[PDB]
Amino acid sequence: AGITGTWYNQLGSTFIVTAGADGALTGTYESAVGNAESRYVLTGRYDSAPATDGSGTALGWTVAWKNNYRNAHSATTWSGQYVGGAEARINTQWLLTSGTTEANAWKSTRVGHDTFTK
Amino acid sequence: AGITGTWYNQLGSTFIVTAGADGALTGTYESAVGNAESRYVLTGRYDSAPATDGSGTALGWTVAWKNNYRNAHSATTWSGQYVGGAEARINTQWLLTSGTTEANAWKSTRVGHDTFTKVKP
Amino acid sequence: AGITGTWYNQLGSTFIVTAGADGALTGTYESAVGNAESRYVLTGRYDSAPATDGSGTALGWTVAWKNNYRNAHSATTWSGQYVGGAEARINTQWLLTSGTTEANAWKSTRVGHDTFTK
Amino acid sequence: AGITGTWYNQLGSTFIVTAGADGALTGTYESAVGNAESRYVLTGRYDSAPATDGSGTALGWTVAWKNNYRNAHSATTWSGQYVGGAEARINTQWLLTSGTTEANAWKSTRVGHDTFTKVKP
Ligand SMILES: O=C(CCCC[C@@H]1SC[C@@H]2NC(=O)N[C@@H]21)Nc1ccc([N+](=O)[O-])cc1
Ligand SMILES: O=C(CCCC[C@@H]1SC[C@@H]2NC(=O)N[C@@H]21)Nc1ccc([N+](=O)[O-])cc1
Ligand SMILES: O=C(CCCC[C@@H]1SC[C@@H]2NC(=O)N[C@@H]21)Nc1ccc([N+](=O)[O-])cc1
Ligand SMILES: O=C(CCCC[C@@H]1SC[C@@H]2NC(=O)N[C@@H]21)Nc1ccc([N+](=O)[O-])cc1
Repeated sequence: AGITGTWYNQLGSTFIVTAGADGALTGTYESAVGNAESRYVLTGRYDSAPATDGSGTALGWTVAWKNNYRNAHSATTWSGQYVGGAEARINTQWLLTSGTTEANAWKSTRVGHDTFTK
Repeated sequence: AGITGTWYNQLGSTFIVTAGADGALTGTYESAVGNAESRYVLTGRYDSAPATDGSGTALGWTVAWKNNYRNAHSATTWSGQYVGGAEARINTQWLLTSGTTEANAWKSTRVGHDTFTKVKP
Repeated sequence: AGITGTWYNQLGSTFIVTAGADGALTGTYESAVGNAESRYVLTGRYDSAPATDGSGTALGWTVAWKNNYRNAHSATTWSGQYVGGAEARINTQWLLTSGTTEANAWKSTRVGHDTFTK
Repeated sequence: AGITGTWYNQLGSTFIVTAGADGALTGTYESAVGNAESRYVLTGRYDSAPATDGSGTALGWTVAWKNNYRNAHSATTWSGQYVGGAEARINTQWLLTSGTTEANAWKSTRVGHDTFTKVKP
């Protein structure tokens, strides 16, 4: 409900997900940069019973960059927390791993942080 | 994509996957360290159509540290590549984020790296 | 000159550094959160001859959390780029490693991203 | 703190340090991979007064990928702990950031992990 919705990060990406009962996140992702074309499938997990304190709700999803238009041969996992409020945000960090040959395995991962607004 | 199987990272945590022909991962995860105990559910995505050159297959998945045995208010995202051959290893980096308050948001994410293989206790 | 100065991140930390001729960064750091008390020494490296394009200047320093008031037994390395301008910023990401016993080695590192303003 | 020595990560890059009694590291770094060639300078900080329990000594250092041989417009920060014993290993994670334009800022940082030891070619 708080999490279930449609979001947007600073890069302009579109994040449409449904916060499951089981603690499942399901939806689609449309990236605004990189070799992304249109929506991609997306799946993750969230804390069904977050702290009662003020803590945010932890979560994280995974976009495998393959659909009918492009296959960038690589997945991104966003790990972060949701914070409800007057400024409902979803703050995260993410990991861009690329299939590569062991000789490039070292420069295989790209790292960063996306902040979503609703 | 020998991906569907039972793997083991160096912490000896068990990871059990099944890769659908669509690009989805499902299954469980049982850590050997941390506020964990028993199986936690896992949901992921992976490249159903990987490059045919040498390139390894890419993948990712999440485990919300909550189940019937415990709730650690946190989640981990594994991101890396499945690399096949004689010994099959799936190489990843990970982000473990615990839910927190403003004052702590800053130190909410821990970062690490896990290597998984088909055998070892 | 562009880099040499005194900065501030979103957490309120104070970053005072001098951009060396050699490509050396030197100065002090005063953190606003964690177990930091007062200034700590700091040392790093920067790109002496950055791209002529529009690219930012890459850099990165290291604060070892020990001074006369506290020793949090841990170092932080910030890796990022400087971007001059009307909104001169220094965007980075950092790694908080803690001395620990191999049994906690796994949860040894803490990750994040600081954005500095001048 | 056997820290001052000659180490080697699994990529077989050479790292040469000297730890001052103040908490500073100095020396060079010679990668075996990437837009690197020859020695690049390195500046770091480390715990001069480490915990006496078991805890490993923490450390960090930076290498701006520029010298007389090449300029890759990027820098790497290694962060981790020196862990002594029979075989001495210094365990780190790293952030390699290349300078870029707005449109690319988003993919400027690569992340990885390196393990260093006193011997191996
Ligand atoms: O494989 C990629 C696919 C597209 C990347 C989307 C990323 S997910 C993190 C960030 N947040 C967003 O909303 N969008 C970006 N593209 C790609 C891969 C490699 C290179 N490269 O230069 O190596 C360039 C683009
Ligand atoms: O309760 C959690 C979950 C347990 C973490 C297991 C980690 S997942 C990365 C690595 N790979 C594995 O197979 N096992 C380990 N962790 C947690 C929660 C809060 C805090 N905290 O500091 O507040 C620290 C850790
Ligand atoms: O060892 C630490 C020392 C202080 C941390 C300063 C960090 S550097 C990244 C970030 N940017 C800032 O400007 N300040 C913070 N503190 C510490 C260590 C462990 C825990 N812990 O709960 O485990 C709490 C505080
Ligand atoms: O030119 C650079 C520097 C070479 C990187 C060596 C890395 S440091 C982490 C690891 N540990 C080592 O000992 N060696 C490797 N890299 C660079 C610059 C630009 C891009 N780019 O994609 O634009 C990629 C890599």
